[PDB]
Amino acid sequence: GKGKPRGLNSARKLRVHRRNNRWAENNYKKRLLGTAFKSSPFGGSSHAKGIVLEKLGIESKQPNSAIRKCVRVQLIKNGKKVTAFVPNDGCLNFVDENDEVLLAGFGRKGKAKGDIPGVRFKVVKVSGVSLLALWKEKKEKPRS
Amino acid sequence: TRSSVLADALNAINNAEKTGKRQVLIRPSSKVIIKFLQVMQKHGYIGEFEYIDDHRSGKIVVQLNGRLNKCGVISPRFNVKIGDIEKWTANLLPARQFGYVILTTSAGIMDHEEARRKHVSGKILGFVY
Amino acid sequence: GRMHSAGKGISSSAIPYSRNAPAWFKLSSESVIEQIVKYARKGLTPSQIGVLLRDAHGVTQARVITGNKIMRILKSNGLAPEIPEDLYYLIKKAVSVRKHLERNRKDKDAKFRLILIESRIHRLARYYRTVAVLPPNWKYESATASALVN
RNA sequence: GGAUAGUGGCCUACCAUGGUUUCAACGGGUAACGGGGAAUAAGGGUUCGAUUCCGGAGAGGGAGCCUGAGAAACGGCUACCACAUCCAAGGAAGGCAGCAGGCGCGCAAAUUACCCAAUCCUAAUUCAGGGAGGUAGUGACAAUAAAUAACGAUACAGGGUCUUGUAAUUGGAAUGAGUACAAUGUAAAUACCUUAACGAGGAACAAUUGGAGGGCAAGUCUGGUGCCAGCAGCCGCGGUAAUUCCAGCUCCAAUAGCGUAUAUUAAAGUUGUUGCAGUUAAAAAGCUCGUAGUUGAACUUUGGGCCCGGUUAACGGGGCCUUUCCUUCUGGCUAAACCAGGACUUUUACUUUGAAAAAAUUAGAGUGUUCAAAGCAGGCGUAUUGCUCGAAUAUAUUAGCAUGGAAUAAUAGAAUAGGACGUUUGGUUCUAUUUUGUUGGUUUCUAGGACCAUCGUAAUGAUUAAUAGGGACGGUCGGGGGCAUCAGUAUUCAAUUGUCAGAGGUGAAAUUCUUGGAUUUAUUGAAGACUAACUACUGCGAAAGCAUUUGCCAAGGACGUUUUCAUUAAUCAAGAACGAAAGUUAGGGGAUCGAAGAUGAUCAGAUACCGUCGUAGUCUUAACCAUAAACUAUGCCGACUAGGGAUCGGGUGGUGUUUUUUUAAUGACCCACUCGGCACCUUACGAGAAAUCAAAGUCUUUGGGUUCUGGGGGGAGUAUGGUCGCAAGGCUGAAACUUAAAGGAAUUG
RNA sequence: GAAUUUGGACAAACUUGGUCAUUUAGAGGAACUAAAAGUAGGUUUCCGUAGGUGAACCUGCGGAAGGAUCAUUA
Repeated sequence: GKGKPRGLNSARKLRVHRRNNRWAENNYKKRLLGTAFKSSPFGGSSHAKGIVLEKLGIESKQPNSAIRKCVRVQLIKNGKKVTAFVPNDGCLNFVDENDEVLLAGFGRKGKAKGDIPGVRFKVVKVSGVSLLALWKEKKEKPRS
Repeated sequence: TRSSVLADALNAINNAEKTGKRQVLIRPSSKVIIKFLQVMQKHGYIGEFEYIDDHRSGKIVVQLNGRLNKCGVISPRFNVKIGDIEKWTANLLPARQFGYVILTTSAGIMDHEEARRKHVSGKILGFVY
Repeated sequence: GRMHSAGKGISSSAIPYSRNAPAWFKLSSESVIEQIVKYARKGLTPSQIGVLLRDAHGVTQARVITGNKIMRILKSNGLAPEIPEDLYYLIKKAVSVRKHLERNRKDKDAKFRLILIESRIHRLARYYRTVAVLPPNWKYESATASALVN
C-alpha cells in the first residue's frame, strides 16, 4: 500500500513525483528559481555597502523610553533603500548622513531578530573603519 | 487481485501467531511458499505443515509451536548483490545473533548465512525471526 | 469482484475431485461425440449443448467422458463459428440496447450501460485478436455490428 | 559526381516522403565548461566541483588566409565593428583571460623583487634561452607541534604525627621570545636546525574573544543615572512597557585564537526508495469508463542409492546408476554405437568470478620527519673504497567484454499438422577439392547440398478450470431508467345557492376584500404541480438521485449450476459518458410558492425586524454550463483477525405450524445452515494526540497491487499566461512581501 | 612575373520592415501601515449559485452538522 508505486520497474514515476514534491518546498524553490539574485535586498551576498540617506527615530515607547533607533540607507549596487540597526547608545552619534556604512544580516534568514519590526540589517562598519572598536575608544574615526 | 501468494501466507501465519491459534490454513500454495515453510521449519520457527491436494492449487495446514516473533515478505524482490546481504540484515533484524533473511538464489531458496557460506546470492524473498 | 459493477458474488459451479469416468454412466465415449455434433448441427452453442447433455443424458461434463472439451470437438469436425460464443452474445446485447437507445433518446442510463458493454467488447476483442483467433484487426464498429449479428 | 587526408547529404543534379516524440521529441532557462573529486559520516542520501591532474573552448566581437607535418594561430597576417594610441594634419601603429603593476567594479583577492641552482622544455644543441618554473616579499584562507612559568624555606588554615592550600614573607636555580661573533643553509642571500657573548622578578617579556533568566556553563553582587499627584519631607523607602539605563566586582567556556553575516550539510522521518501524511490538524478528483505506465493465480526433475574426495562427527565439491549429459564436427577402438578431442542461452533479465580499467585524492601496511600534519623515505657495518629492505594492498557499484549457476520474472515451440526420426523407395535443382597431360567448353560416374512425393517409426502432439474473470441458462428481486396511461386529495379561479357585518394580518397596527353580499357553507367545472399517513438506524443505482395504477421497451445485482472459454485481470496521465440546486438561448404553460421590484406602518424592544401585491424562476422540450458541507468530511482491488441479536434478496433441510376442503402442489410463518447486502450493540487480540475505529487493525518488530493530493500561517485561488463556455464563470495557477505562530482533541476554573 | 580584371564559393557589416525580451519617465486609481488622539443591538454555524446594499449584510433555491433524543411500546 502506502499510496506510492512499488514495482521494480517503476522508478520514473517516483522520480517525477519527487521532482514535483521538491518543487513544493521553500529552500529548493528559492534555490532553483534564483530568488536571491533578482528580488533580494542584497545580491545573494552576506555583507553590503551603502551611503546613509537619513536617520529615523523609532523609539521604544512614549517618552520614558529605551533609545533603539537607526538609519535608512541606500545601497551602492542595487540602489535599494533599506533600514538598519545601529548598536547600543553611544554608537548612534557616529553614523552621520552619507557615511558609507558596511552592513550585514541580523541573524534570522531574512526575519527580524528582536522586538523591533522591520529591520533585518545592522551596521558593521561606519566610514570604512569599524563600529565596535570605534565605540570602545580604541580607535578614532578618520575624517572623510 | 492476488498479487503475491507469499504475502498472504506470511500475513496469515503472523496473524495466527499474534491471535494465539495452534494451526492455520493457507490457500493457495506454491513452490516458493513450500520452500519458505521448509526453511522456517528447519530453523524451528514453525511446527509441521501438510500439503492438502485438490486438483486446482492446493492448500497448506501449518501447525505452529510458538517461538515465532515475526515473518514477512519484501515486495518487490530486489536484486541483492553479495556484499549488500548484511546491509539487508542491518535494516530489518533486531540483532546479529538471531534472525534470518531469505534469498532466492540460483542454487535455490536459502537463508542468508548459507548464502554467505556458499558464496552465492540472488534476489531477496523475505525474512523470519 | 465484478468488472463493471460493485458486486462481490461468488456463485459458481464446483468441479468434483474425480477425473475418472463415473461408474453409473458406463454408456460410451464416441456416441456422445456424434450426439454432440448432431446437437451443434441443429444450431446450438457449446454451452447449450453442455446444459442439455447434463440435463437429459447424464453426462457430468464432456471433458471427462470424451477427453476433449466441447468447443474442440466442434472445431475438429468443422462446426466452429467465425466468432466465439461470448463475443457474439456481447455484440448481440450491444445491438439490442443500441436499438432501444435509438428509439428512446433521453435514456441516459442506457447510454452508460452501452458504454460499459462496448468497453467489455473491446477488451474481449483485444484478447481474441491477440491470441490469434479473430482476424488481425477485426475493427469493431457501431453500424456493421448489426450486419454482423444477423 | 564534386570536394576531403579519408568515410559521410559534407556540397551539387536527379528521384523518392520520409525522420523524432507522452519511455517527454522540439522549444525556454541556467547566478551550466565536463570529469577525477570536496564537505557532510549509522546506512541511503543532500549540496558544491571557476581552481594545482585529464579532456574542451577562447584570446575585445565576427569572418577569411599564407607559411608549415601540425594553426582557421591572434606575444601571425587581412577586412569590417566597438574602443583607443602618436604626432609636423600628410600618414603610422594597436590587443595583459602570460608575469609583475594600474583604473574601474565590488563583501571579496599580494612584489612593476632575485635566478636558471632544482624540475623539465626548445634550439645547429652538454655550453644558449625559458616571468615555464623555482626563491624570497605581502599574507590569521586552511592545516601541524606547543611559550606566557617550575622547585623550595618560614607563619597560619586544615585532613592530622605525614599531606594539601593561603601569604603587599623569603631563597636561589632552569630557559627561550629577542640582540648576535661564527659555521651551516642558499645560484647569492633571508629564514630553520647548531652556537661563543648579552638577555626574568611583576605597572616584568602584563593574552584575548564572547557570555552569566531558560535553551546553555556561570550572579538569593555593588553603585550611579532618567520617571512618580505611591508614603515621608529635602534624609529617604517603594514602584518605574527604565523591552532594563549604564558602569565596577565576581564567575563560566574556548584559547593564539574567538565572535558575527550569508550559504550548505547533520541532528529532521520539514522530500520520506530505505523512511512521512490525507475522518476531524495541509491534503481522497462528484462518479464511472478507458490508452500509455505500473502490477498480475498455480503448474513441467523431484527424490533415492553409490562412491571418491576439501575444512575443524558437522559444513560445503564433483562424478556414476535410478526411463535422466540433449546439442556442431575431425583422428582412432570397433560391428547408426565408445574414446582423444576443437564448443554451444529459442531470446533475455538476475547473480558469482575475472579482465581492462591514469596518477594525485580516500581507506590502509612499513618507516621515530626530535613528536605531529607530512614525506617515501630509509636501515646496518672493519663507517678504506661497502652491504641491503621498500616505495605494498584495498575501493571503484551504471555501460561494454569473458565466465560458472538455472531458484525467481518474462518469450517461443506440434491444432487445418505445413510436427520430429530413418542405410523406405522415386523424381527434380545446384556445386564440383579431383582422375582421364594444364586450361575453355561437352558427357557419365562419384560425393555434397536443397526441393517435390510414397513407406513407416511413436504412449504420435492440446496443463488445472484459481472460493480470478467474462459468457450462457433457471427461478426470482428491486421507491433502477425511458415512453405511454390511470388515480388521489389539496391549492387557485369561475358559475349557481344560503345568511348577515365584518374577513385577512400582527407582540400592536396600517395597506387589502366587503350591504353589486366579503370570510363561511353546498353542488359542479378547469389548469398546473406534487404523490402525505404506510415510510423503517428498509430497498435500488457508478454517483447525482429514485415513493399513485397499468402496459411496453431495453438493462442490472445476488443466488443456483457435475454449462461454456483458460488469463481474457487490478489500478489508471491521454480521452470520454453522466452530474443536485442556481444560471443562459428560443417555444409552451402558468395553480402554488417566489429573487427583483412596488406600496403600509416604522411603536424605546423586535427580545416577537414584519405585511400585501408580484417579475424572472419553480414545470417541460431542444441546446448550453460542470459546480455543492457533490460528506461516510474515510480512493479502488485482494488476504487475514471477535463475540452477539435483529433485518433484505436467493438457496438447502425439517414423518415442523397454518389456510386448502381433505389436508396432494403452492403461499404465509417457525427452527437450523449457507452465500451476497444495509446496518446495529459490547469489548480490546490491536491502533490512536484524543474524540473514537472490526477498520482509522495486521507499523521503529516500519514493503500485497495501484492512482490522486499535502509540506507553518497570511498575501491568494490573487496576478499573469493558456484553455473551455454566448455569458455567468470553470480548469490549470505563482511571486515579491509579512509573521511566530495559525491549528486539532478532551478534562478543569 | 607586379599593378589591374571576369566569374564563383566563403562571408564580416551597413540601411529599411517585422518580431522577442530587460530597464527607466507618465495622469488615474485601488490596497497596507504606525494612524496614542476622527464620523447600543442582533446572536444557529456554514456550502453552491442568483439578485440587491457605503458597509459586514439581507433575500430566493438546493445541500451538510463541523447542532444537546425525553416518555412509551416492541
